[PDB]
Amino acid sequence: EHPEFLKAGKEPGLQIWRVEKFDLVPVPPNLYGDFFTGDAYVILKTVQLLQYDLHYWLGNECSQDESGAAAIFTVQLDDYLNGRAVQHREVQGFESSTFSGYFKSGLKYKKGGVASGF
Amino acid sequence: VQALVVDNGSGNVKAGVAGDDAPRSVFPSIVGRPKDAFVGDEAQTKRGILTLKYPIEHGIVTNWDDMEKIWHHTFYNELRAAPEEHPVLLTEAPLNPKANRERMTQIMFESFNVPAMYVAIQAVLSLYSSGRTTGIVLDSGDGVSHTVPIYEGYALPHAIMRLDLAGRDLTEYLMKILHERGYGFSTSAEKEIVRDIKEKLCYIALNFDEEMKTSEQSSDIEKSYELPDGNIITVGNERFRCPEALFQPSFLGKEAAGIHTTTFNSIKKCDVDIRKDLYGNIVLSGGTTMYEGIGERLTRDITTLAPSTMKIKVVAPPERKYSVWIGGSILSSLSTFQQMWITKEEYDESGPSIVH
Ligand SMILES: Nc1ncnc2c1ncn2[C@@H]1O[C@H](COP(=O)(O)OP(=O)(O)OP(=O)(O)O)[C@@H](O)[C@H]1O
Ligand SMILES: [Ca+2]
Ligand SMILES: [Ca+2]
Ligand SMILES: [Mg+2]
Repeated sequence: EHPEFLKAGKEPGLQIWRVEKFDLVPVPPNLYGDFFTGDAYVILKTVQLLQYDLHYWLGNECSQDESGAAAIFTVQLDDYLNGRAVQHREVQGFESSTFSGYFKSGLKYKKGGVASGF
Repeated sequence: VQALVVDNGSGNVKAGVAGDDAPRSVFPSIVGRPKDAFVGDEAQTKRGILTLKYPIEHGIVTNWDDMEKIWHHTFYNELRAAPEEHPVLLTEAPLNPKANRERMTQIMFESFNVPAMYVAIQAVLSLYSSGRTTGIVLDSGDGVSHTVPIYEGYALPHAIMRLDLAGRDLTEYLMKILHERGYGFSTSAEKEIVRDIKEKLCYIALNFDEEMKTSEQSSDIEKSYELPDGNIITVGNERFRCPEALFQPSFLGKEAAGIHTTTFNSIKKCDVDIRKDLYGNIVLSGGTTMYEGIGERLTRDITTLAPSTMKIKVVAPPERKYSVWIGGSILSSLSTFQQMWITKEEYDESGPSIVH
């Protein structure tokens, strides 16, 4: 459980969080599709038939605390959804077509990111 | 507020504070008693007057009085942290017996009065530290090796494999084959020297048979090492014959399968629909996976064993020596970790069974 867990998967749509110093922080919706190469993200796609696909996205320059937190948060959100979510690891530049398909404008990357929690 | 992270290794305890990128305390898992006790390095400096025991054998606690001395040493001598004022994350070996988990929980809550604690499987912490929820972890430490398949965050118990062969066997095998050159390392202190020689000079051959031949044709295989007394020792094909035992345990008199075969067998135990994700995510963990050449060699050998349609990827993280500890440090730092730990109040009113 967690404030952002409470919000997760309630309506069809796309929810994107960024790992920020060992926490799961919602990404400003105006930035959806633009991923900081130095950061890691958790993405929940909800479809109404509710089916859940969880993706964790790892930037090429993200730190071990961020990629590790992203993987753990993914497990924990899956558990919160009673394990019904399918988990997907997404590596910068090698993302699944499904993941790229979530973004009308395609995937784009930006230099930098939030600092490591280490 | 700030949790402590303790990885209970057969060879070394790794301890530190949640949020650090590495354990700030690493010491041998040794207890020495006269002819009051001493732990870690202090015990090695007092060999003559102490009897040295290893309370963790092959990853399992077997001497609980000595293990309590190790934990006391961790909190009071290394960390200088009050255990009764910090939550504690402790690691355990894959397939740790129920009774051991319950006993460790009892000792933490009733001898050390920890306010909260959590027990995590070492291999799972390593997979997390690699940024993955699915994969197979090959964790080779000092006293035990395990292959642990993990799917969407959770190990698959029915497919875990234990392999007694690990780093201490390799140190002892190097002690043995060095007699071919005339060296007689046998004492406890000499074994520590040989361990260091192993770590500095050994490597894993891509093809063992070919390496034996190329090494025979010149002296380039030979490399030196300065002993503490100042004399120089030279080591040739022992450099890669020693870790070769990981792949051919017969070198040690053991009938066991090598690490390549064991990983393969562990993947086969999992249903065919998730094997691709394990083959593609073979994650190395622990000090005995630090040999140069291991990923390339393991990739070749598992590719030979596995169906030709599978994509073999062996991942060798540069920090993998402490990835178990790093995984525990990340996990116990998350905003969601508060809800995961067992409190002393919960324990006091439920019992050591609450750990499950
Ligand atoms: N660079 C290296 N090359 C080869 N072996 C190494 C290297 N560094 C450490 N080791 C060996 O790895 C072992 C210690 O690694 P670890 O800390 O993983 O063991 P443990 O985790 O304490 O043992 P277990 O995990 O089996 O209880 C020792 O045998 C040590 O000599
Ligand atoms: Ca970052
Ligand atoms: Ca699931
Ligand atoms: Mg270990």
